[PDB]
Amino acid sequence: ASGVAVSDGVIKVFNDMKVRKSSTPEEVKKRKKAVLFCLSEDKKNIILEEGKEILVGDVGQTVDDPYATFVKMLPDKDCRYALYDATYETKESKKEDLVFIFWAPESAPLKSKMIYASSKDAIKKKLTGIKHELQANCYEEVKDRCTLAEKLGGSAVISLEGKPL
Amino acid sequence: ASGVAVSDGVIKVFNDMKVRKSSTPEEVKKRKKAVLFCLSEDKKNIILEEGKEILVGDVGQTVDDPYATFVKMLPDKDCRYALYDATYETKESKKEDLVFIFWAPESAPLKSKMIYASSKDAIKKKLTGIKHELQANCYEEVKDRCTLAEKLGGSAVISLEGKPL
Amino acid sequence: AALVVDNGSGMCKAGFAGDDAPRAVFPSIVGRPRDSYVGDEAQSKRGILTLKYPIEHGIVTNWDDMEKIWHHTFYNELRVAPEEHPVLLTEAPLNPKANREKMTQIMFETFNTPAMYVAIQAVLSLYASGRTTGIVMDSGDGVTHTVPIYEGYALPHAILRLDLAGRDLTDYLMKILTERGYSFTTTAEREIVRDIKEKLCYVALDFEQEMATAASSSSLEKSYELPDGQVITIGNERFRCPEALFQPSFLGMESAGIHETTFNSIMKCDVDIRKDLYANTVLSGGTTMYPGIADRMQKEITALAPSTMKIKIIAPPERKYSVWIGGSILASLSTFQQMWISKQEYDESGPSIVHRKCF
Amino acid sequence: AALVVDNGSGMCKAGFAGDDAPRAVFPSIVGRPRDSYVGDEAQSKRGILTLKYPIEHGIVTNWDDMEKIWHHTFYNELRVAPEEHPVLLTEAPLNPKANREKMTQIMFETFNTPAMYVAIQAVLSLYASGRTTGIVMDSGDGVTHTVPIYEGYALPHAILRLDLAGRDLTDYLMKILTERGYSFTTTAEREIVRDIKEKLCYVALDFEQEMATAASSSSLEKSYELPDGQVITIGNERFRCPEALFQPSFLGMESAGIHETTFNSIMKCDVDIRKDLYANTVLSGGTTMYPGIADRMQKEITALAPSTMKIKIIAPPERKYSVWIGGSILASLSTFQQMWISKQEYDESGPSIVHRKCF
Amino acid sequence: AALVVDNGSGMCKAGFAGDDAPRAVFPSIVGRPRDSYVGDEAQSKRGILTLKYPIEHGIVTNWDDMEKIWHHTFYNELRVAPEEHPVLLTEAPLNPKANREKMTQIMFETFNTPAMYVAIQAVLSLYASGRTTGIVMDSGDGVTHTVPIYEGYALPHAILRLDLAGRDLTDYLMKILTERGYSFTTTAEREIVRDIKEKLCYVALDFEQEMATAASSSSLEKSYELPDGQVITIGNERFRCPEALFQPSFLGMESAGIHETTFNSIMKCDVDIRKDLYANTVLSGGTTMYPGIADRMQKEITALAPSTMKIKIIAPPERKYSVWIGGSILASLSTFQQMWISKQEYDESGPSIVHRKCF
Ligand SMILES: Nc1ncnc2c1ncn2[C@@H]1O[C@H](COP(=O)(O)OP(=O)(O)O)[C@@H](O)[C@H]1O
Ligand SMILES: Nc1ncnc2c1ncn2[C@@H]1O[C@H](COP(=O)(O)OP(=O)(O)O)[C@@H](O)[C@H]1O
Ligand SMILES: Nc1ncnc2c1ncn2[C@@H]1O[C@H](COP(=O)(O)OP(=O)(O)O)[C@@H](O)[C@H]1O
Ligand SMILES: [Mg+2]
Ligand SMILES: [Mg+2]
Ligand SMILES: [Mg+2]
Repeated sequence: ASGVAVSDGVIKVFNDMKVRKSSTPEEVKKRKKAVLFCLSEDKKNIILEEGKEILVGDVGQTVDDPYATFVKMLPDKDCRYALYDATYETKESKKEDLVFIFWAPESAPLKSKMIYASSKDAIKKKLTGIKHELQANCYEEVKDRCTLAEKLGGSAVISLEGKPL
Repeated sequence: ASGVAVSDGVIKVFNDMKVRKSSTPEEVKKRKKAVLFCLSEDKKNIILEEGKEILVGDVGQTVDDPYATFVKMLPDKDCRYALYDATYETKESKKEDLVFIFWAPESAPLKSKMIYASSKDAIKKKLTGIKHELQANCYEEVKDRCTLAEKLGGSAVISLEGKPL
Repeated sequence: AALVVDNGSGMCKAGFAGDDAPRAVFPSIVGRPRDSYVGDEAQSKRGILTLKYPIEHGIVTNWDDMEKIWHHTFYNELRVAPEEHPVLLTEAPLNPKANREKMTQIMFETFNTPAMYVAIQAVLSLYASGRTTGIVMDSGDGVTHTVPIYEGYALPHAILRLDLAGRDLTDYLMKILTERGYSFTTTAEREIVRDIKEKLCYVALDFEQEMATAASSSSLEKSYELPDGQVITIGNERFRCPEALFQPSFLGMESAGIHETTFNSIMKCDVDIRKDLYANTVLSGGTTMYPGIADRMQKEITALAPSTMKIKIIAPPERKYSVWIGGSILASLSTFQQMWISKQEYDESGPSIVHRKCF
Repeated sequence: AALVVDNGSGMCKAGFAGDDAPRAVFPSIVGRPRDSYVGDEAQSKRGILTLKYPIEHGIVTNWDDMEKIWHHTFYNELRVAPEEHPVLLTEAPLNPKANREKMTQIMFETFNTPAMYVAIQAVLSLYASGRTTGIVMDSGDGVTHTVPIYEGYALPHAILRLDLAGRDLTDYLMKILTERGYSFTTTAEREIVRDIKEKLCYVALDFEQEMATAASSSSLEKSYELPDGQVITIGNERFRCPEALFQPSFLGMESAGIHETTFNSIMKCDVDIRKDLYANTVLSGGTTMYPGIADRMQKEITALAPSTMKIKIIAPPERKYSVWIGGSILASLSTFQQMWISKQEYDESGPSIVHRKCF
Repeated sequence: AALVVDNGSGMCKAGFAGDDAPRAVFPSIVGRPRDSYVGDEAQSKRGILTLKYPIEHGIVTNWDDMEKIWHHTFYNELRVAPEEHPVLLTEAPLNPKANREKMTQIMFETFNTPAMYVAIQAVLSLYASGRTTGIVMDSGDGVTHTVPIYEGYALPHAILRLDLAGRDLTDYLMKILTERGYSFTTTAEREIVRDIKEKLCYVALDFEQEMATAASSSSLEKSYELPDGQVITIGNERFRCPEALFQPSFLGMESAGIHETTFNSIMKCDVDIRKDLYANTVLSGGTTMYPGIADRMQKEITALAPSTMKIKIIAPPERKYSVWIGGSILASLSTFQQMWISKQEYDESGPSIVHRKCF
């Protein structure tokens, strides 16, 4: 418990990602597929990392596989919080669930790993309704599509983002 | 199952207590109101405990309450089988039923409690037609008239041995 | 000292002539494993054995099991030898003549009774109320009968039978108690529900008005303690269960209620005696013991009968065992000792002697 | 875009009308510490909290916890605002009318749905098989129902309920797996046993013959890998667990098996329609997904029914979610948009509008 | 002269029929180097060998090691040849039928006993208390069982098993004694802690009140002398160790305490016999020997049961070996000599003779 708070900009983005409102196809393209969170400069709040996001309208056009381009947004030597909206299919249902991703690479400095880990359980309590959590401590634990599929539903997951595993 | 048999003296007494035959008022006074059974000296048979019985002719003369004097016949530190002919009255019928009583006080030696309990289900199978069973393991569970009345018919029993509860 | 045995469709009432109440009242069931248990013995085992009613609707269907019940009655319940006492038996209305002779043969050959007599249950109930003319509505455990009687003789063409009595009401109460979250399914839990029915159920005078009263307050709710100390509460199920006597559609039955069955059997009698039957409707049996059933029958039959007829429902306070009590008073009379069928008369005429001595 | 919510006794199925499968399938549980967790959240904590089923046997018993599940369904599982979508709800057979109005009141006042509709689960399963007449054997998690349906209407007097389904089979498999030396007692280990049951258990056509085959070789033994990598082997427990559906005495229950319950509810229907019910027995629910259950039901009911009756057990391959799939096809029809209960109609008639619009 | 062998989950009790106490009480362990040591031999080596319980939770899991214990029992402990004496064995509740036949085969073929008999441990304890109906709470070394018994027969669907007994309490006392600065980790130091547990531990009637009494004075502190003369002092650990029987969360277990397990198994019995089980709760085993455990069980079950039920906990003074003592009284009866399974009967029927002669 480090006392780091969650900014209102992060709470607003999470509330907009969780519940889908009836909207025109133009506003549907502006929905966020993935979004990164980082510490502020004074390290007092969790804020939105500007420019590091994937929109639903980008998927199928500029973005071919949304999970591969999301993994590319993760910094190599810095910790990050991530919100990924996973579209997957099991043997008896097509699912759409939010995944909270804690990115804490071993190459990150010790001060970043300590602050992000000691404040993770407080931000995840503010983001109520998330049922999937992926703790990745190296690039090999996050880059593989089958690692996410195992966390979503284990071996029941037969497809991820409209593509078979 | 201890293999302890029921003597023919006990079977004859039970058959005479169950079915009432048309008899002179003199033989009616010789009917048994209560009777105790014990183990033989070699512990091979259930026999009649000599002298420990209440006759119907004694009730109303030498015996005022037949259930109180029956409880006095039970030994304090020894197990016993008993056959009590209960005369009670419910809200809509006057009943006369035989009650099998297993007397196994906590003060009795461990060897007596074991032999009487392991041979109880075999003697009760030979005494066909008994529908009431009272297992008493202390003097407080057998001495009270309302304990017998509860076993006979619960709260429907309004009188026992011609006296209200 | 004669014996009086009232063989009911679900309950056997037995005792001694001259007593005010029967000594033994036990279920008329024979249980065999899913080797033979009768009465309360068959219910003490609960779910190991399967239960059969040998006289399920008033008429004996299994004579082998009926002899087991009579043997259990004499030796285990009454605790007497039947070869020393004359026995008065009762029979349901419309009992076929082959069954009357079968009863006489079993009593003289299997049990060796010195004397014997058969009486009709409904006629004993009407006599017990002080009447020789009237219609008896006998609702028991397995069957309900409306028996119009004129001058001591049941009119057989007007007798109506309704396979709707206390046994169906117990099953219906078990069913609607599950709507409150309780679970009564086993045989032991059926005996609990039967006890709830006989203590807390009543007939509502106006059913729809009573359903509105129960839905707006809790003045009709009662608590009941189970054998293990747990307390349940019952609300509108108290009057919804006996309401199936008047609306058998609650049970999925196409038949008429007990009020329309009584009216229909009066309308099958001669027009000249219907006025006497309207004023002499006598209730009998355990299922007529609900509080408020006589006032409900009075109101329902008044709506069916012409307005110039006087409707009078007779519900004597001892109508639950009025068949047995009427038989024990009759069998204890010194003038009745000439009415018995002796074993001497049976050896000469055979089992057909019952038709001329007991009608 | 309508929502279809199938409120099961143990599992909540929810999704969008027009889809082939429900989007969310989660346990219908509310967990509170030994402050309130719903669904998979209540199972992620395992042993700290105590779990309650608000709709344990198909009928909602705790309406406060039922609103927590519906709130969790809309916002966390379906991820929509319920005030923007009409909702089709399902209900168990013999659901009391007070519960239908309570559902309608909660949907219009608590969640402010624009439209609403209630359907019977068994009727949706029969329609999904292409039938309007038949008997549905719906075995789920907490309850089993045999629902005979004639011309699209369930016959309520013939509906039988059996408190024996997948939840009791999971507990029984945990119990008999301890005879092999394994220990499954905790809440997390119960979810492992449920996964073993749904993957390796099957119904034996001849149980005693299958017990002899399993005792003479190892051709029936299967291996299963636990979440921590440990491998267990299961032998005759594969067919002994679902055998309790046909022999409830394995669980200490006095009730009849699912085959006798199906036969008993057919015998409570009119004699003229029993021939159609024998040939149109449709299986439904997750507990009917064992391989070999249709052939076993076929053999068991053939032994109970007369030999001149044609017994046909229908086990459609999509019968696990046939209630939800039938509801999503119905709610997605453009002709069905006139059948919804609008909020305008609710403001005028109140919650009693559900009885005339949804029957 | 028959032999009575009580095969416990952690301790083997063996002796001669007719004696008041077992002659040999040794640990049921087989030790092999980290070539085979049994009993106290396996504990005399301490840390060189690894120890295995062949009957760890009452059920034999390793039949090769179980024969080593029985061989050690006959020749080293009882010092007799088993081919000259009939042997009465005991078995845990819910023992699978394959294990009963395996015991019969080993006794007649490996040891060549002239006669043999198998009894249920809980039924012997209930008979020893002078009862045929009741619930036995048997807490031993590896397992705790609550066994409701009706008319001499254990109700198998209501038997509950708790993997929490004296072995777990010894490990917990070792753990909390390190909070005072003592170090008990080795196998020899575990036998010291078990001796501390059996001499100084007790059950507090009110745990939180007892924790306050121990924190404000030293009237609850006791001294204990180690085998090497060193003296340790123990305070609130005296009642914190057996408190894990009622609060298994002290051990990280999700299960219920022994009081709730007893209550839960009574609630799995027929409602008609629960009143008799509440008044006939009998304690049995070594783990029920703590002072104050009967008064604590009485208070805890009273809070769970309805207030109209009479709760009576029976704790006989000889309840530690009531299974063995009940077996030695039974096996010494001259009338019991017809109940043995002879070797002649075994040669004809095979090991399946045990199911019809010992049930
Ligand atoms: N006090 C009561 N109130 C309401 N119903 C009752 C009452 N007593 C008995 N019943 C029902 O009456 C039935 C038996 O009554 P009975 O007249 O003896 O029938 P039968 O003669 O056919 O055996 C039973 O179903 C019982 O439950
Ligand atoms: N593939 C399967 N094979 C055998 N049993 C299954 C299978 N799938 C589910 N079950 C059981 O079916 C039960 C839930 O099924 P469901 O029809 O949804 O019940 P409900 O509607 O009452 O919630 C669960 O107990 C589950 O374990
Ligand atoms: N006097 C005692 N006080 C408290 N606990 C005891 C006492 N005696 C034994 N225990 C414990 O009881 C356990 C063994 O008792 P036992 O009934 O023989 O179990 P089992 O039959 O399963 O081998 C041991 O863990 C022992 O430590
Ligand atoms: Mg009658
Ligand atoms: Mg379902
Ligand atoms: Mg033991």
